[PDB]
Amino acid sequence: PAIPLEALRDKALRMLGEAVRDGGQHARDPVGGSVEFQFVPVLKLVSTLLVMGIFGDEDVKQILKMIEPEVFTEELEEGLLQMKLPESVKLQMCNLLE
Amino acid sequence: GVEIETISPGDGRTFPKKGQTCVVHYTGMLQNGKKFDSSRDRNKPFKFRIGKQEVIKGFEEGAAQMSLGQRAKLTCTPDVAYGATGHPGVIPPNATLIFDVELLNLE
Amino acid sequence: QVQLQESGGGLMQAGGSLRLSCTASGSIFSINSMGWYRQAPGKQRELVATITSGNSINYADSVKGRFTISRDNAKNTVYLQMNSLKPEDTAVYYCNADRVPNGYNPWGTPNDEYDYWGQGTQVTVS
Amino acid sequence: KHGRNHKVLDVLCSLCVCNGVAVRSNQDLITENLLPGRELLLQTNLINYVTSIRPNIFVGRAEGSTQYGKWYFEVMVDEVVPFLTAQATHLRVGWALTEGYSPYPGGGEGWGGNGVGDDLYSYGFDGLHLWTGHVARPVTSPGQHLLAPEDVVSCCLDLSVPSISFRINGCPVQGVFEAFNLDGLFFPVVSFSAGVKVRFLLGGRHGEFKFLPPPGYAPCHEAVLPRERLRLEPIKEYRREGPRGPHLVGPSRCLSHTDFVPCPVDTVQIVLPPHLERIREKLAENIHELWALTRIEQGWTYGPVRDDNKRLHPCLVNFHSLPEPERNYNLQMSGETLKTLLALGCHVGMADEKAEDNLKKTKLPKTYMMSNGYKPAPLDLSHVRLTPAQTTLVDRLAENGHNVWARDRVAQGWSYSAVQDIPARRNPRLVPYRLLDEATKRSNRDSLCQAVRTLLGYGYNIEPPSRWDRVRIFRAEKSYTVQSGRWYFEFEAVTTGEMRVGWARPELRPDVELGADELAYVFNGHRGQRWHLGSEPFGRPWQSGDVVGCMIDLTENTIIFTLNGEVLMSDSGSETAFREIEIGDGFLPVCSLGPGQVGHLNLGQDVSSLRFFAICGLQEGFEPFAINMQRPVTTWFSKSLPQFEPVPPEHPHYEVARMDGTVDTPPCLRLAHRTWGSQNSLVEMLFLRLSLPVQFHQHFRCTNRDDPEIILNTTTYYYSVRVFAGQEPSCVWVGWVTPDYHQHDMNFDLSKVRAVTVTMGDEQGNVHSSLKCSNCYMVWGGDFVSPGQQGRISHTDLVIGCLVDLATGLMTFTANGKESNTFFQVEPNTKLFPAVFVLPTHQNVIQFELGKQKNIMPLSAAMFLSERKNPAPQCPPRLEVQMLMPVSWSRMPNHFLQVETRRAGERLGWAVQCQDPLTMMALHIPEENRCMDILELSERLDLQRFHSHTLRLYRAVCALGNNRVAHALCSHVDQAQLLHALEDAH
Repeated sequence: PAIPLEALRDKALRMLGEAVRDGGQHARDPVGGSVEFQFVPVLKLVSTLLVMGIFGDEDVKQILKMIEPEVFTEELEEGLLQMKLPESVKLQMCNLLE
Repeated sequence: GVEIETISPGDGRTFPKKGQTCVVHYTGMLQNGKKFDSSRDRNKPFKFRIGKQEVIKGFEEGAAQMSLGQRAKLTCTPDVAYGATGHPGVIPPNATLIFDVELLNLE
Repeated sequence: QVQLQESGGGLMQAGGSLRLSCTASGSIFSINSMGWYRQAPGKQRELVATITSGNSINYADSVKGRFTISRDNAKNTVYLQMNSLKPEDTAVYYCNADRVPNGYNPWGTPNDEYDYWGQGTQVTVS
Repeated sequence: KHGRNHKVLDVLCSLCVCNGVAVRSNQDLITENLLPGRELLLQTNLINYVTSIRPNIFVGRAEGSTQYGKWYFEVMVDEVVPFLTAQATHLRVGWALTEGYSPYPGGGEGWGGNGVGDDLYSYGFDGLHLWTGHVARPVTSPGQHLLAPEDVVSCCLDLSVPSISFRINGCPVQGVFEAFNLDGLFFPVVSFSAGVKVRFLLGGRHGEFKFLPPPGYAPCHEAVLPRERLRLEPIKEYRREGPRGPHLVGPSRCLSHTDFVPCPVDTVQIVLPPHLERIREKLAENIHELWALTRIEQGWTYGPVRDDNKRLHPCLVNFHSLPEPERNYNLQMSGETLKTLLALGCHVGMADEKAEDNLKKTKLPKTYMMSNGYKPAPLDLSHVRLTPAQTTLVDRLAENGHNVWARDRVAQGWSYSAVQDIPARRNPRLVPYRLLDEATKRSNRDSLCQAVRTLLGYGYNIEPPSRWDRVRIFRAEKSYTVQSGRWYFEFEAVTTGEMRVGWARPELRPDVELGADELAYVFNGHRGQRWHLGSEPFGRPWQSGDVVGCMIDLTENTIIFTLNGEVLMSDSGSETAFREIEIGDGFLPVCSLGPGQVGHLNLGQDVSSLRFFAICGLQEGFEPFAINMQRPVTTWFSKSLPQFEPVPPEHPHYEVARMDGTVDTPPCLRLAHRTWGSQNSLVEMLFLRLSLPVQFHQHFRCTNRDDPEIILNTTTYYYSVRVFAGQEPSCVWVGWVTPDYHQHDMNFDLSKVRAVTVTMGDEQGNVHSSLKCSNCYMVWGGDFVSPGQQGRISHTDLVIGCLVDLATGLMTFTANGKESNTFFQVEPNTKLFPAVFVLPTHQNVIQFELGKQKNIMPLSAAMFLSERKNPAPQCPPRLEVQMLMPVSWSRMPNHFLQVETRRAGERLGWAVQCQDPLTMMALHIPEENRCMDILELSERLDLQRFHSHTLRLYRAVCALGNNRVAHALCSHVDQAQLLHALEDAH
């Protein structure tokens, strides 16, 4: 079944951005009740879309800066690698790096 | 036996041809009140040209029977549409179908 | 409970006798200082003289013509003679019976409005 | 059959995928045999919020009510953007009862939010079809359109013969409501949802009647209360926008139809004591002439030539120049005031001496008169004040006198109206005394105030000698249960009153008063008492604008309340309110508002908003509650809507027992009052109902050992209720209920049921359909039982059987084989639950026998599809007896519709506009026909588990490239639903 790929891609990027920003502010009310349930669904969806190749080059740049602003840049930071993560989020992000 | 009901009047002037495309934004709905096909919440102006039998003949006849911009209720008979579990899981066997159809454009 | 059956109302020309009868049927309470608020068509109820228990004629705004008003003590019917009919006299005569004395009210608004206002009759007068 | 449990879903998932290999046959069969039914798996569809606004024009009918029996109003639309968020723009105009219409935002019955017409208390019109009891009734109108911009909807209501009629652009709408109950005050109401601008044409000053009202129908602007200025407000709100923020608002008090009935205290019934003359003359002499004292040489100077009839309103004659029979009415008048005093229990005092001893005859030099000389006839009697007990006493004198006059005027035929119309028997002053404006009150009672202070000067100083919807509890979610640390949360008292505030355990009961049990630690600031498993004086009563601090410290196991930055010492002087508090499950912010109460629950979202925190709490070491919480804290309010919930096994008074397998007795669920004839015996009306419904057929076609062919051809079902020995049939009510029965009436009877007959209209005016809708189709057991049967010691054990028939939609009741004349005929696709409403009068009360009769299949074959052709009676664990619990919790929505209401113009009228579209995902329980919020599952963990395993079953059945199954699943889970669930953070 067909769902708008570009709209889903933009929504996934914006949702991952707001999730990373919320994790940077490390509030005591994470989405879904915990940092795991906040991150692992979004990261899994991003990994699925990336392995499907829906995301464009600019989106890939955005995700690379999202994972690491210092390491990945074309020139706070709140590096997604930098923040402490639970095991499942680490596994999904290892899939992304793979 | 598709049943026409005029929910909201439209043009009353321009009616579909055999061989005219209609973009419709319908709300498929069962007799008991359970929707099964919400093209509007899927943002689908479903394009179908009348008379080519790509659409269930009750819905196609109702769309040709209605005019552009006229919101109407189609009560399609299970004989005229999905006699035996059309799209199994979506449609129960032998159930009347209600479609809230309007013609966005008559192309 | 004290309903006032005002009767008459026949069409007579100016100068024709019209003795009308308002039968004040009801309890003896709220019966004195009772007056015929003749509501002129589209023009409001002018008060005919106000007679109290004992026929105390007290002239009111509509005393223009003849206006012989006298209440029978036992029959409890007001006889109002209208021989001198005037174009100003045409109205739905609406007798109301109250317990407040005329110009003498130790109560305030509750008893000021505590009147058994009954339905009159349309005295059409040339 | 057994019920909703996730282990069967686990089994179904294990059927599909085996070691990474998809079994296509099982994946197709589970889909085909589970998904199309949509009766066992919870459904989720996104719907729109619906908000209703009324003009607070409450009108009604009663025995002697001052209200008129006919009213009429209009509403015309300025703009509608239809289908703004891919859903029908909910626009409905009509009336609604003030007691029963509870359109709480979110949730609701059916597959969507409820407006005017989704309940049997409100009757609306969508422009195309009438609405009542959450069903659409197609009507015939010339327009045949939903109410569009630049369209006027006229709506009139007649109470003498109950009928609500509609009219579209001056064209009558064929089909009207009829025979609806008049219990309560009807008010105009529109439901607009989002993207709608409408305006109320109430006539007169409040808008213009674009179409003339039908004859005999008074404009609705002629019913606004004298003490109240016309406005537009929501029907009932648990949250109101304010300057500081969301002001939580408790339940409001609405006028009942009994208020408008003026029953006074009878004064002529009592005789007078032999002291009648003595007080009567002394009270009469002054009251003869106070008005003269106020009007001679200040109003119009009297002339003896006439008698107060040509600009001579005052008069000064102590000899009573007016005729003596007319004048002694004043003596009998003061006697009547004495009778009224006797009716109010006032005796003859003689506390002081005669006031004539200190009489000060006050004749001013300006005041003089020709006739009878110039003398101050009224008895001034120097000066005398009024004791406050006597001020309230003369207030009730004026109340009783005005109620007597109002009852007499109602007997004459007078009715209340905003604009006085004497010829039409309409005036603005016959509303009851508490409904009278204050100026009218004091103008009534001033003369009796003078008279009563004269009575005191004489010496006659004689004195005249639960609903579960008056408290609303707002608590934090159970997800934010704190178990350690120090927390601070403020609560501001905008309106002073009974507003308990404190910390509650997550197991807080919904209907139990906040702090009455051990589950809460609260402070009542109205009278200043701390409550936890009792009451004790503590602190001081608060004022308007006062903030309570509400700190917990679980390191020290204590709770502190501070008023305006000052610690409230207890009666013993200790600072801490409660001491030695176990952590237990946790603690949550909580506040119970009383009737007409406003409180600002200022949690510590931002310390800048948290006032007095540095004064008390920043220094002491208390973290503000939800300091770092990015999203606003989610709250739960006591819905106060009666809901049918399963009977708890540990219920202190009620027990349900299952007996089955007997050769003669069929399967049966009996009710037993455990503690009957004990210190704690509850004789409350218990509303019991089976969990599963018997749905009626879509089309109502004309269709000793029992005959098997008749058994297979049977479309009727049998179900009996046996009343136990010693239980009064006069307290039982056996029958069926619709899934929207919400009536927890403690004295319920057959005349309290909701019943509206929609009589369809034809062009000629003759009736077309005249179809009745009722909330519960039941029959009283006292009707079956013979009158005169007393004690119930005969042990008759009467059974009431309900022979229902689904092919024709017809049910008939029987008792011990005797056929009853009570027959009911209902609509197709109607869900009836077996139900008995019984007042317990015995140790054993009633028992549901789920048996069958001759050539009649049992109700198991009716509810359960798997047993459709099974004639053997049975009762699986799903079929359980459920009690009507009065109050349950309800999640407060994160966002509410922002509705702008304001008077557009002197002729345009009041206008209501909403432009912000709000959507929510609804979790619809199919068999109960009610939709909750999908976020509401965060606290109902059983439904959360079942829905999570349902989604997991969906994923397993569409897994491994089942494109056909994925297409089948897209119907159940739409793209909009998926995107909204993705974006949703709560």
